[PDB]
Amino acid sequence: HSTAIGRVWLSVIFIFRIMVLVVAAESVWGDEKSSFICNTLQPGCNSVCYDQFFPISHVRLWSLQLILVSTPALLVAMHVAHQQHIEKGTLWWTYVISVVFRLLFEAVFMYVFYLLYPGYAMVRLVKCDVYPCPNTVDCFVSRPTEKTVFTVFMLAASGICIILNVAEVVYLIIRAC
Amino acid sequence: HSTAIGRVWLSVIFIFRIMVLVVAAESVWGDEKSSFICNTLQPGCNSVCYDQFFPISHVRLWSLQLILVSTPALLVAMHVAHQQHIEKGTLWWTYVISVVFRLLFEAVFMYVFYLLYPGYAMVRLVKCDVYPCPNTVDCFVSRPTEKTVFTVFMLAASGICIILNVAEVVYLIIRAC
Amino acid sequence: HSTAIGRVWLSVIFIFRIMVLVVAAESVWGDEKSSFICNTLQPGCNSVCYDQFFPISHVRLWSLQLILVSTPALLVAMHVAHQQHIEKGTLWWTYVISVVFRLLFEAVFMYVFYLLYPGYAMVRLVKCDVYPCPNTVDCFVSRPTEKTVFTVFMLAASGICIILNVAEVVYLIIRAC
Amino acid sequence: HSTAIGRVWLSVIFIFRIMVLVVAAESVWGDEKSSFICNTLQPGCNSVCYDQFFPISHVRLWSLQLILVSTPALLVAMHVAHQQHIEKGTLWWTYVISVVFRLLFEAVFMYVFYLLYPGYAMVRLVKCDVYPCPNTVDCFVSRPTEKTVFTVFMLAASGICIILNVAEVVYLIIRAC
Amino acid sequence: HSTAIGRVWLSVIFIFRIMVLVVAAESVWGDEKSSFICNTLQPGCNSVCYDQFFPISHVRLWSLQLILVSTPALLVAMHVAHQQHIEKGTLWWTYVISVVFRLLFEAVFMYVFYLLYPGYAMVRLVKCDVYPCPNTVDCFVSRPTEKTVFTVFMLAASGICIILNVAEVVYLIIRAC
Amino acid sequence: HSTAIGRVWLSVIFIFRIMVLVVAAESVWGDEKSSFICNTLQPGCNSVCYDQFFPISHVRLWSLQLILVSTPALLVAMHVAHQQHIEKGTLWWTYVISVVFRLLFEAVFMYVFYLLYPGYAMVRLVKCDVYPCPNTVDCFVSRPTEKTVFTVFMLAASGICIILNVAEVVYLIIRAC
Repeated sequence: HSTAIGRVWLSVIFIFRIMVLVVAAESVWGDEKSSFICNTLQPGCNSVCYDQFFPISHVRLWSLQLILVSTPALLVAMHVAHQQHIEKGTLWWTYVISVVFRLLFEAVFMYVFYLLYPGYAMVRLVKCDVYPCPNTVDCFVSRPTEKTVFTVFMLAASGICIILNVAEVVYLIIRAC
Repeated sequence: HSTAIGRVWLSVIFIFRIMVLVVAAESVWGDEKSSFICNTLQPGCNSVCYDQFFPISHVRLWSLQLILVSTPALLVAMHVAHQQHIEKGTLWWTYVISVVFRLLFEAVFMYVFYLLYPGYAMVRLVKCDVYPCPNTVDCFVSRPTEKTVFTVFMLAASGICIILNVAEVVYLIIRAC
Repeated sequence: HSTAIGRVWLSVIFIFRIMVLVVAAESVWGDEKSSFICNTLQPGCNSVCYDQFFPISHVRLWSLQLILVSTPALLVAMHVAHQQHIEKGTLWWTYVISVVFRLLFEAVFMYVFYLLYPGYAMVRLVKCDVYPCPNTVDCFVSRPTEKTVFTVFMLAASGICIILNVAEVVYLIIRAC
Repeated sequence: HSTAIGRVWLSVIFIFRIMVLVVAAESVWGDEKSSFICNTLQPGCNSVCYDQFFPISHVRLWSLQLILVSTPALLVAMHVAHQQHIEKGTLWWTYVISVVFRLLFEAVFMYVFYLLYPGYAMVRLVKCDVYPCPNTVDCFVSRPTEKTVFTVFMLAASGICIILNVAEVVYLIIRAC
Repeated sequence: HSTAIGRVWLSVIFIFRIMVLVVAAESVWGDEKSSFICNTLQPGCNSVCYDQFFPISHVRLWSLQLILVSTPALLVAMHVAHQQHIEKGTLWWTYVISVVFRLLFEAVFMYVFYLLYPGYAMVRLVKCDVYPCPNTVDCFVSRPTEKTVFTVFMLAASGICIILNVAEVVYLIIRAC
Repeated sequence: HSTAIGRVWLSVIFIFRIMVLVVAAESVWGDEKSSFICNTLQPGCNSVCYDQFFPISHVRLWSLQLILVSTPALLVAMHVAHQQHIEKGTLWWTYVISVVFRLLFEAVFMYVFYLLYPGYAMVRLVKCDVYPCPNTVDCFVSRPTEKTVFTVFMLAASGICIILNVAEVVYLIIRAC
């Protein structure tokens, strides 16, 4: 019932994103806070500086994005199961709405990533002047390069997903006409 | 036998809550106590201050809420299985009672969350004057911003669940009349 | 073959107890010993004080109670399978004996909990004077409030199980007469 | 083909032992070495004293005992599967030999437990004079009381298994005559 | 439909690589950063030196390589499932393209491994002069020999995979002619 | 198609080895490096001494041995599946070659174990004079006795496997004649 190009490629990219996120969360981001250390004797400086520079981790943002993108499909599948229960083209329009919602969810999460972390690259040293840290202190980020590489992978996959969703919408519209 | 709107949407929101809780418990709240540090030399100040400011963690409250909400459905399913065994509209009234009980459980857990943690936001610094901490000491909370974001997500999902349960009850009453 | 009220409610409460124990063991009681600290310079004081005040953890007692309660049912199921193998009301009396044994196991574990930990509430500070700790030292318990809440939940569930088992026995006796 | 009393009771006790061992290994014995501390400034004293007083942990001995007891049954099942393949009372004698081997394995492991750890109870303080510890030093054992309780449980279960195996052998001999 | 030699040998080598990577990631590379220590009093020297000498771990590179190699096959299987859905030699050419893409992915990952880590062997001591480390400091790598052995295993397996893919392409071309 | 004695006994011993390795890896060898401490103030001495005395852990060697022994059987099973696909005594000779390869893999791993760790027993104290450790320092090995016991178990099982493989080859040759 769905288009040929859409489902297969979207599922493959989604599985790739899930695998990459699993690897990165299991390994790369495990000690992002425990090994985060600042050059100071001020108690509590490490925690406040980490909170200031990492309001929410990249892994958590990616997990939330994947969940939000998935629940359209779960809702559509539940509605299809309910239709089957009733049995014992509004479905097409519902599928279009779900695809559109997935596209907006991806775009919103990309914009949030841009707002929170301008730039894909992660730096080794950050300057933190948040209370109670006196003046400005230097803090050091765990595995900036590996995190940058995984961030690039996730952003490229998300952009590919966005383009694929747009192409799927265009193809479905052409099918309608 | 049940209403069209209710089961699908409630199940989707419940699965979303489960996924969010799994992510947050696995990652965000893991080091809520180990990295909780106060600015003092008093032994035992950290533990008593953490206990005073976090009588029970947000993750544990959400887990208890999900279990309490779930066991109505488990009890109804067990009763249905027992009815099937007997085979080898009291069921409708039992379903209404279970939905009502789920609604009250959600409302009670929301009220408990309001009582224990007034306000969704978590602060970086807390003032603790609990024995044996001398005078008032400053203590620093791990990942206040990420915890605030996840708390907002869970509260919004719980409110949506409450509204959906109320709408389901109203729809079932309209069906009765 | 069994009573209507008994099996469903007992299974629901048992599953609730299992879920609560899983959550508490995974989260609440993980650092009960590592974060247990006393105010002293005496080596080995922490370990002996923890052993004196926690001969066996609440989680371990609950796990042992659940296993002991379960093995009646496992033995009855194995005997039923053996009867099926023989095929290729002594069963009723065996079921009554198993229910009675479960009731006594619950009562004995409740009495043991009363003996070891008089009172549901857990205190923040304990006074320990066990060798080699000099005079009396103060030791601080991790998460007393959350542990108290979970203890209350488990005790209420166990009491409900005891009452349900007694009611099941009475109903079965009435069926006999 | 087997006796009525034997298989069911032996399987129930074996499952009980497995559950108890799982709980104890997951929880009780996790920090047996990390929290093992001696009252000395000598480097390496903790490790040598722990090795001297715990050549092999109770959990590891129980795991080895369970594996050794199990592999008779696994070998018998594999031989039965091979007989089925051949199809596409030597079996009785093989079953007797397997039961006898299980009985000797249980007895040997009980004797090893007696040799290594005379007495079920675990003490809080041990006196260690192993090189390079100077003179005699005091070392403190983690959770002696809980370990003693679990040791008592495992020893009682093992003794019940031994008695059950002996009774099964006697019953099978009576069947032969 | 596929060649005799290719699928079986490629699957066996892929499973071998997966098993080796699982073992190494679980055990060898767990403490690559936590036990990475430099001989200095400069705060943050350890983290920057580890980032400089390990931009991305060997385990993460191998995981990414395996995922990238796998997704060709997953995409081909999804396309085959879509063809089956349509049912309710373009496939040959698609299989050739997927095999070619796997070969290039293996070659690119081998070249990346050569660029990042010239030489299979890992050294015990590295010289790090990255800010803020003053002058040049010595840092010590955890388990260089075991990591070297596992690196040799993975590189040999990857080379065997490359040769097997080339042979499969040649055999398929010969089949075409 | 295979011999009666071979498959059953080899599978039983292989499963026993897998279980023992799982237990030992989960428990005994977990802190082989973290608790490895030398008597010195030299930074990096612990890591270089551990690398010098443990180039690769016993658990990792056993895991590699089991994987290498297994992949013959996996390759043979894959070839059998391919033969089944073709359907939709070269197999005997392939089975002999696989058994021979397993025997050589076991022998080679035994020889490697002899080379790396002469003697089954593990000592408490080792003398390390590897740079940058000044002169000779004493280092202490975690759980030498338990590791020795598990090493003896694994070596005995491996020797039994070697003898069983040789006997299987002899029996198959006798079958050929």
